[PDB]
Amino acid sequence: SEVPQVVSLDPTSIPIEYNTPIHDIKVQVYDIKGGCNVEEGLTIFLVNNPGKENGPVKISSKVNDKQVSEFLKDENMEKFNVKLGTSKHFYMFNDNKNSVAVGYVGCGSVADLSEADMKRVVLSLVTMLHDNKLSKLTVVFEINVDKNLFRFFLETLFYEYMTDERFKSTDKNVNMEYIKHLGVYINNADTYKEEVEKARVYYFGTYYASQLIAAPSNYCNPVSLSNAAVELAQKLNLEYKILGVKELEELKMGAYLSVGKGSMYPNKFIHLTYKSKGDVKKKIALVGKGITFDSGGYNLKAAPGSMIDLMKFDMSGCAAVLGCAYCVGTLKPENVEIHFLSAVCENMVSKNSYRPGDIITASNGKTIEVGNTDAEGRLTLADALVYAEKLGVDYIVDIATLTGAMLYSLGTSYAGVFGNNEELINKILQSSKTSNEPVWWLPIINEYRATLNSKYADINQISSSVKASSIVASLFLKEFVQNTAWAHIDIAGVSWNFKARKPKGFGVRLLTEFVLND
Amino acid sequence: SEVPQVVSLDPTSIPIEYNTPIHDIKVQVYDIKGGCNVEEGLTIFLVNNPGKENGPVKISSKVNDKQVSEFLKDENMEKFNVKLGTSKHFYMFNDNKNSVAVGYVGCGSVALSEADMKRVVLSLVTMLHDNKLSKLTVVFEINVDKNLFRFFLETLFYEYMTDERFKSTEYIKHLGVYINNADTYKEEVEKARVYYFGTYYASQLIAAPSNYCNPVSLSNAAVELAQKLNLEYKILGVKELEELKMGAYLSVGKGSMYPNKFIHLTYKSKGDVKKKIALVGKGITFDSGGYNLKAAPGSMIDLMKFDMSGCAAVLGCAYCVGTLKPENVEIHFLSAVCENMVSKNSYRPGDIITASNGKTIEVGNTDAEGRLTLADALVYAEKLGVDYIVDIATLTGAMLYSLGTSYAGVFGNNEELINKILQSSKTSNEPVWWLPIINEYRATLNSKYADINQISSSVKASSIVASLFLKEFVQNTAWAHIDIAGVSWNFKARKPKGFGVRLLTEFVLND
Amino acid sequence: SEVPQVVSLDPTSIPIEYNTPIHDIKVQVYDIKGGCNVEEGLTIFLVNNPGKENGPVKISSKVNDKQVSEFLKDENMEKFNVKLGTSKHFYMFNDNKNSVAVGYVGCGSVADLSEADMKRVVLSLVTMLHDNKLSKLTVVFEINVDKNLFRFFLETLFYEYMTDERFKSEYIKHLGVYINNADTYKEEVEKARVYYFGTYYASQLIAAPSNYCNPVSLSNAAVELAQKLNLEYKILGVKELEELKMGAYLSVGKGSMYPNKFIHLTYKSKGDVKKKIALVGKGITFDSGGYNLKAAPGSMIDLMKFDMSGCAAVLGCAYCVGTLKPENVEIHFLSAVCENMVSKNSYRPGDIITASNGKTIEVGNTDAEGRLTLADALVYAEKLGVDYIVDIATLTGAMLYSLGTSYAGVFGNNEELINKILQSSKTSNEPVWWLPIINEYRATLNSKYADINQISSSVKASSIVASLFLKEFVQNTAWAHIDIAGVSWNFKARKPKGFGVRLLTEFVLN
Ligand SMILES: O=C(NO)[C@H](NC(=O)[C@H]1[C@H]2C[C@@H]3C[C@@H](C[C@H]1C3)C2)c1ccc(-c2cc(F)c(F)c(F)c2)cc1
Ligand SMILES: O=C(NO)[C@H](NC(=O)[C@H]1[C@H]2C[C@@H]3C[C@@H](C[C@H]1C3)C2)c1ccc(-c2cc(F)c(F)c(F)c2)cc1
Ligand SMILES: O=C(NO)[C@H](NC(=O)[C@H]1[C@H]2C[C@@H]3C[C@@H](C[C@H]1C3)C2)c1ccc(-c2cc(F)c(F)c(F)c2)cc1
Ligand SMILES: [Zn+2]
Ligand SMILES: [Zn+2]
Ligand SMILES: [Zn+2]
Repeated sequence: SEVPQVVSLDPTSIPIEYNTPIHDIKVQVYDIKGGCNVEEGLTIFLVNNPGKENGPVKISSKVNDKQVSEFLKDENMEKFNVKLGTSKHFYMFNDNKNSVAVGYVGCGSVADLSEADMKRVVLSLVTMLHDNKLSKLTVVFEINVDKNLFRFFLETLFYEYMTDERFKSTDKNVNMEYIKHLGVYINNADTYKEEVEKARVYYFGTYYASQLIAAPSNYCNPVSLSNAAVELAQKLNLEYKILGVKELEELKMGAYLSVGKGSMYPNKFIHLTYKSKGDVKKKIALVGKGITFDSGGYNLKAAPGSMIDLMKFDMSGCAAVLGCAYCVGTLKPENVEIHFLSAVCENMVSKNSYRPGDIITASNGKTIEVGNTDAEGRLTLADALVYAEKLGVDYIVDIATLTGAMLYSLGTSYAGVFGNNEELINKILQSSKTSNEPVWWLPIINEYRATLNSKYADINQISSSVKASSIVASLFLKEFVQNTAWAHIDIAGVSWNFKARKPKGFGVRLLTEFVLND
Repeated sequence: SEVPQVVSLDPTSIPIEYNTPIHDIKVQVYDIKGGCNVEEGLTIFLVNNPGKENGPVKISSKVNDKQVSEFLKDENMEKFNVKLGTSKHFYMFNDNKNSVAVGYVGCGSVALSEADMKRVVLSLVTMLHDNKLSKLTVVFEINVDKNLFRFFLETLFYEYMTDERFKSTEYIKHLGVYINNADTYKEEVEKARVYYFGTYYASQLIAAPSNYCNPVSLSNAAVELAQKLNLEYKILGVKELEELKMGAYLSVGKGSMYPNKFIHLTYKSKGDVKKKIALVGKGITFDSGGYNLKAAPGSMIDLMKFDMSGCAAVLGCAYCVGTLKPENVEIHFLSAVCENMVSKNSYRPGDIITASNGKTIEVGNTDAEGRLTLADALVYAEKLGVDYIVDIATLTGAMLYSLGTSYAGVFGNNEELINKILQSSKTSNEPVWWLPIINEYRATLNSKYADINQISSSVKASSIVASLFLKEFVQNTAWAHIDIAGVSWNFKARKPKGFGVRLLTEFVLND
Repeated sequence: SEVPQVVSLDPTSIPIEYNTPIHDIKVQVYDIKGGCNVEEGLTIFLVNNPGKENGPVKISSKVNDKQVSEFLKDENMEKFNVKLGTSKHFYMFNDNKNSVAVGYVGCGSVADLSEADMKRVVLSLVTMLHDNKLSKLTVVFEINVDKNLFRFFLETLFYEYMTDERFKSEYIKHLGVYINNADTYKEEVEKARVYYFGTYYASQLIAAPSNYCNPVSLSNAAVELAQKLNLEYKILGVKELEELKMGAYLSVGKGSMYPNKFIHLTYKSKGDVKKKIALVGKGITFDSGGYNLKAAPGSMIDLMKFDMSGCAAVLGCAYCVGTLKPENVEIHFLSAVCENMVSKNSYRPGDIITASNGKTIEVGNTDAEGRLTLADALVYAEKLGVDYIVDIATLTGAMLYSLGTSYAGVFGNNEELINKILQSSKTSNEPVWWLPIINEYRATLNSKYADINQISSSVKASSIVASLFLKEFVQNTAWAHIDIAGVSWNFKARKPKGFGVRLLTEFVLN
């Protein structure tokens, strides 16, 4: 519980925003068939033009205002085209003699927007909300989207609109006003109304994960992060337990404890639980890799391109799981019991650190020969998986920033899923589809398993010959799941949004949809 | 004050020689218009030959010994030339029928800059090595102004002196100089000897390895220097640094076994104080790189005891100024001393740390630690209420590629200050070149999360980016920044130069 | 003059656009007193807010349109801030029920913009231009600007607006500027349009890939340009170069399939010649590094079509000079053009070669080919009997570490000349900084076997060592050297800068 400091200026907790400006936006959804009122703030039309690439803008909604309708006639709109991401602002006086702002965002010629397409549309919208003080935004859907796409639109709008300023001091943004109101006009509005607060919930789970991830390693360390988890748990009425180093010792988690040996922060193992009232038909363990900083240890990340300064991101898995805990504990699904786990620690260089060559002992009794101290994540997951399976659960799913190789196999958009069970793997892919968080199935190639045979220990931690690191790491983890359906989601390549210089909070929505659809 | 040790064999202070053999040299300046008495020791003529390529050696000076006069005849010296750096030894018997020794050092054709003179002195010094002599006599047959004559002496003393503090397993006693208008030059002699020691003192600290020279022992050394000079002094410990909120500077020091010690000396003139100056020195006693470990080929980790050269320069200057006692000024000598190490307690890449002026900083690379310590030292300096702040630092390796090993670079926010630094470079004979603070690059220091980024992810002109970083930590005071990373260590001679002591003292005195 | 080909599909000329849509834009300058008219197209106000960082937009100019005035009233514009480069533009109906777009570009909180600042402002302007179909841009200056900064604005606007599409498989026709004391600025317009093209032309040669822009085709371009400007011209081939004994220059080109070509254009004033000037551009069409191959990571071998950026700057200046026709001057535009390649015929590390002035040189690294070609170009320049020799060259990577991508370095043996280059830098708004030639380093070029070393094996101040090497080939003439290795390529925008054209022209003109 008590956070150790080297000097008194050292942070003793992670600053966390719960009540964001997003939560104070009133959202009303109207059915477009009754005509739009254009009275104030900024009103934006989402417009496409099927078949005609960069075709003209034609506004098809009924607008309950003559002056605004006059302005929006197709003769006046013909000069503008629907090229995806394009936008324009208009200015005019409505019938009540009040100035209003109107505009549109282009959605292209394909009548079916992908997640990536919709993200580009939301990002254009957000540029319109920035550097303009508005009290209200109104969005008019003149494209077709299903309920899942509609929620994704909101989540993405909320997340991208919110600005993280916890660590600004003298350099706040002086003109950062937020709208207080969001209006939405859409066909068959009644069926979309329920997606609003779900979106609001999914947004905060993501944003919450994002806050933890972006929080630097001095602020976010194993004690302060496990402290953050308790506090979250206390707010959602989840059972929680935090296992300290001595409880970890009696459980014999030598693989996990070895990784943390060189840190000034004691290892902390997070265990949150949500249980439905009534009959529990499904028991699930979600495991998140929680390395608050990864220097590589004695295999120091010193090589060019190793990006040691990003390595605060190595607890993204853990963050996704705690954000999932927020969503699950908030939306309170039935017929399920979910354990939220994370073996939280820091991989450091010290006289106390574990060394390359060290043979260590996992809690299932297997000896492991460390080949590289920078493959610390799989060692922590090993003990966490053994703990997970001892809970007697139906599914074990881990999510982790595990291997750099993901950048070379799938890149920055798709996470890879590996697993020992096809039904479980298809359930993740379905959740991938409905969370709109992209995932691709990659194989566990058993032919490589023999390169993990250690001459002295039971098993090698790393291969000395296979370069398919993401696959080898999956093989190693499989060795610690005895007889349970298990899946592994590697998010090393997708966790961090390099272009925006911020986390994505990737996985929160994937994991929650997974829980809900079960 | 107490120096922590890991083993009982770890040193608890820096050995420092205050009274050097150079100090035991009696110096006499004579007018050459009165003739030379070549009787004892070794007598050397500094000869030129204006314009005439590698002209012959011509002895212009009058010599009060008939015998030597015969030897030094124009006929005898014609087979010798005046090539810059060349030398010959002469042996003879004088009018007294006593054995004497004579020779010359060639000074070339051009009637000499700093770099020229050095090669002259290194030739002289070679003659003083591997020959036991009780006195050296030097006859000028070249023309030097007063600043250049002092440079000759400073450089002679510095290169002659040999640092033996770390060895375990015959200096001359008199220096005679023959020069025209000798009376104008005499005043320069003890000024040179002071400048020599402030320089050699800076060299001692720098050359002292990091197990001898740590934040505690260096700051004890500063106190000991203050007490001997009767300077006022205050050493800030971790508790007061915490109270002063020096979060940037304390972050760098987190990983070390030696507590941070902030050095603050003050010289104040009696009478009316007209100019208040803060001199700030980078004082990293060892730079491992931290978690951005200096492990790349060419990063030269074994050199990094030198990373407190700025502090050395400032303390060296304190000796000079405390000795020469100028009027009308108050000088604050500052250095945020710490060690940058790898430890469970070290600061990490990515960390967000808060400076004493309230500014949050995203750390991009733990090896850019110099500018973090300077940030809080600069906030401190400006709070003193001064007119000028000059910092000097082994800040960026890029200096080697811009100016190389000869010229330091100065940056600043004030043209008048920069000119004064440049004018001081001229009279101190420590070359500096003015480099621009290019504001176009400032946008890359914008952090997504913190008030400011420590480093740029896209601009390769490191010296300028660092200068832009420091500028954020001076609000409304004339400031300049001397980057001595390239010029501080002499790779040829394998020793410090003590670069900047003379430069900063000339700046102080001239104001 | 005939371009050799490996296969029949290899290009044999560099495509050039001489007539550009910028040349068809009608530019009018109006005084701000009297009020602004807002009748069509896009009207942009350039606005700052002194002292108030990210402070609100305030429009002070009278606008002779009641609808647009309403839009520009204080209570509506303060919704926006003046943060440098920030923009907003809106479509509305004006008094005549005509659709006009009105907006602004934030010019920050500083009352006198720098060249980098103005560039950020223009980029924000061009974004709106590229994103709207427009017949007219009207720009209203509510910020302070001197004649040279006004011209620099137009120049940059034209350059950044222009899109180079030669290698791919609707611009405005009117530009209106409102500004106080409009009459003092009007003369800058056609000057800007000429400076723009010299820069754009230089841009075209640089961007042209090495299979397109080779020594033979680049010299052909220069002939074509000189013919269009009635400049005298002479292209030296290998036979003449051999007779002139240009051994350093020829050695660099040995490995290429393209023969060396030496460009020599000359402008002469109608009246008496009072000043003779030689401009010497480095012209390596492609630098593979030679046997010291650019294989090290970060050496950016795919960029090395830019290694003729100096020659390009020289030829753009020739366009400007031949067009504006300075008086009392004679100017020689020179470039020793070749290609540094790997082959059985290449020169080798360790080779000792003989420059045209008799100095033997020990090659230490074949990727230091630029100073080799410049040595013979400088000798050739001095044999002309000129008053100033000024060279411009992508010479040393180290410039990225000293000045970066914004400022070029200038080195020289003469302080009058350097202060002229410096002054030219100020009036052209092409930022340059004076760097020293440190003589203490000269000894590292003392070869054991040859007269001189091409490189130092010890000193790391490369841009200074190269300056020292080039100094050896200029005996008694005022000379300056502008290293543009760092500043020549706009990495952010993925295109050339045409850097140096305007700087060399201002030097020639003023
Ligand atoms: O340190 C790691 N996990 O704790 C992990 N290391 C690996 O994937 C490789 C490394 C370390 C090992 C030995 C061998 C195969 C495996 C294990 C090379 C890893 C994970 C992410 C990244 C990574 C690096 C980036 F630059 C980046 F932009 C990113 F998104 C991820 C790099 C290495
Ligand atoms: O450690 C330094 N300051 O505390 C400094 N480092 C840098 O300039 C690099 C480091 C820290 C930065 C981020 C990135 C680029 C820049 C700035 C790596 C630095 C200073 C001197 C030297 C240096 C190295 C030599 F081999 C040498 F001979 C010398 F004289 C100086 C190298 C790096
Ligand atoms: O090849 C060159 N000129 O023909 C030049 N080369 C060098 O400066 C190297 C060559 C020649 C020298 C000795 C040693 C180090 C230095 C100086 C190898 C040079 C010029 C531009 C660049 C360069 C590289 C970049 F990646 C880049 F973005 C840029 F703008 C310039 C790199 C090297
Ligand atoms: Zn790792
Ligand atoms: Zn460092
Ligand atoms: Zn080259």
